[PDB]
Amino acid sequence: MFRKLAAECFGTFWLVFGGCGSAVLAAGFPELGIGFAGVALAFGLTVLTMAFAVGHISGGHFNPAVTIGLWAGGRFPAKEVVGYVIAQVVGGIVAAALLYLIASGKTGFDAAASGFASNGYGEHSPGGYSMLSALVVELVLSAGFLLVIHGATDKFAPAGFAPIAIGLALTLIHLISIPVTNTSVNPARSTAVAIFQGGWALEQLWFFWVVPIVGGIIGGLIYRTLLEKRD
Repeated sequence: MFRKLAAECFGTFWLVFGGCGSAVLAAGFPELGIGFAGVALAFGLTVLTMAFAVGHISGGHFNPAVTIGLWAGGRFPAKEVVGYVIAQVVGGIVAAALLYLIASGKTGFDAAASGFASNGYGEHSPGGYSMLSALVVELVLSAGFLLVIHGATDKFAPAGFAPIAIGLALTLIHLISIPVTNTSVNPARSTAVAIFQGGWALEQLWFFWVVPIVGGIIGGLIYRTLLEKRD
């Protein structure tokens, strides 16, 4: 209840701080760009640690798409919905504020000002990350979270395996998804960037973001319907 809500909120702040810091840091990577590899290694470890730690501390799904899936299944906790909305809104501004602080002349200038969209190569990454490729990847990322959570929510969470399984896969996905398109990490981070970088011209991308979350809902929706069918 209150404890669970507080645990998720606390974890969100920590996750956002680490995500924003790593994101802004990557944007202003050192001239040598050597520290880039060191940061990536630390990020992966942190993600895994947070998943296991944040999991036992909250064990929350921590995802807007997941919350929606439950709603369709006839489950929509008021605390979860309220926390999700607040977390996203607050998390978005909080991340933007932190990023701006660094951009205040310190390495990690805003992508919009640099016109890097994020890090130079994004949804336009010729590495085969075009719209078609991005569409499949976006669905996989959203579906992956729902798939793991959906399953981990069925006597599939022995104790740490659930968070660890996703954590390990999450790091691997980010490791490749990063150099490919420099994917952020979650909707919260994306929202903060969209708030500022999501300029009308760039706002159009908002639709591209909707698909990812929507795609995940469709996958979870089918799973919920099937389960309800068996009853």
